[PDB]
Amino acid sequence: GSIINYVIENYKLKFITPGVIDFICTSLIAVILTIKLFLLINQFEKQQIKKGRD
Amino acid sequence: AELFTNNALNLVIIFGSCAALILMSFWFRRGNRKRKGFLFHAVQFLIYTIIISAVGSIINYVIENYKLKFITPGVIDFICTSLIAVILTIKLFLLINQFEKQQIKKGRDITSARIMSRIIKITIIVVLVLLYGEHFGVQTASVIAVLGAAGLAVGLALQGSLSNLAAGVLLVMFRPFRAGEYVDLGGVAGTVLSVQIFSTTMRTADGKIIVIPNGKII
Amino acid sequence: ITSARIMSRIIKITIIVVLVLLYGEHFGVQTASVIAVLGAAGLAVGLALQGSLSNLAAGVLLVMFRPFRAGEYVDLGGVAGTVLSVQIFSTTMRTADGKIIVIPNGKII
Ligand SMILES: CCCCCCCCCCCC
Ligand SMILES: CCCCCCCCCCCC
Ligand SMILES: CCCCCCCCCCCC
Ligand SMILES: CCCCCCCCCCCC
Ligand SMILES: CCCCCCCCCCCC
Ligand SMILES: CCCCCCCCCCCC
Repeated sequence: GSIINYVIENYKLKFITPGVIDFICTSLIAVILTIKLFLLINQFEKQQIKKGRD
Repeated sequence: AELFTNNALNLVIIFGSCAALILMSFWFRRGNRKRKGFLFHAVQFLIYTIIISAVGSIINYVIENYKLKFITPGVIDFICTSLIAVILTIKLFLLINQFEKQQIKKGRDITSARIMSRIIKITIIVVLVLLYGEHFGVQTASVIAVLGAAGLAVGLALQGSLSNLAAGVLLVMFRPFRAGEYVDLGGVAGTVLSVQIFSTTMRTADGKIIVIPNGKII
Repeated sequence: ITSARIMSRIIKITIIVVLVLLYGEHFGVQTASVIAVLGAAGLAVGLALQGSLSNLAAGVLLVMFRPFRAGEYVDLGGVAGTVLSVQIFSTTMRTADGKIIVIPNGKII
């Protein structure tokens, strides 16, 4: 993502602004954090139900 | 001339943002396959704000371009963020009012639901000033200290209810007793009818209902 | 008149205190020692108002969750009687003897 950021530092011709890319790059990874982190909690709940908990 | 070379990306989202609203807006008109809730409303507000940011700031850049117009950059930025804040209040008040209507329908008393709505209105307004304390009006060190003192006072007042909530969570997780089990919770004995968030209801052998806060039980 | 006069004075004092907060820097001066002393005063006031805030929260809870309603015989910790009304800070019950008892909501909760 920052490789493309540097690619842009290079070809400034593209109207693409550095700020948006940095905002998107870190924003995208955050989303994966939620989706990835929610799965484990849901998986943990499934095991808890299996163990015998109400 | 030499300014459209930077607006191209901005116009891309503007057109996409404008089309995004139509797709989601017409979906609500055409029934509701997914749960309505407040998630869709937040997206609507979240998509609407981008248009203001995209095109409000699009016009901001338009001005960075034609400085001829006496229009000053500061006012536009103040108006752009100020306008979106107003939509936040109008949009956010509707859901709370809608929630109150459902509560009345469910069976809750008018005063029971009316009091609940007022509590949300006061808390929502307090949060709104926090998010726009600097932009709107002013926020000084004395103001911050007084607001922190008020928050501390509120937190100290709500100590009992939070303690009861924590005790109820613990009683739900660890089960020293269950609904239908004779128990003696500190001088009171009776069949347990139900464990709730703040208190549990037991029916003594005599036949009377007793409600005990969860914190005292724990 | 004294009931309303006292209420007006309380608003005057609080409104003035807020006015200096909003113009402490522009008008006069606002130093770090001044900020610390004002924060200490606010903390003292908040600690003093702990009981009233607790009663308010308890009353809100009693209004939301209804362990009892106006006209229901109850026993709120050693006192029993028909419940006449639940208010913000306290509720009024009338014992079977015929006397009125007022109990703070926090103690009830
Ligand atoms: C440079 C920013 C200074 C902010 C000062 C905040 C002071 C908060 C005092 C809180 C007292 C309870
Ligand atoms: C009706 C009362 C609503 C709650 C008001 C709380 C005020 C706290 C002031 C603390 C000052 C340090
Ligand atoms: C000073 C404000 C403190 C507010 C604390 C709120 C805690 C809410 C816990 C969840 C309740 C269901
Ligand atoms: C309002 C606070 C709710 C959470 C209370 C603490 C629960 C901790 C459980 C720990 C189990 C190992
Ligand atoms: C640069 C701003 C410094 C502000 C310092 C505030 C100190 C507050 C102390 C509060 C003690 C209770
Ligand atoms: C002065 C404080 C008023 C609010 C008291 C807390 C009410 C929490 C209700 C939570 C219901 C789930």
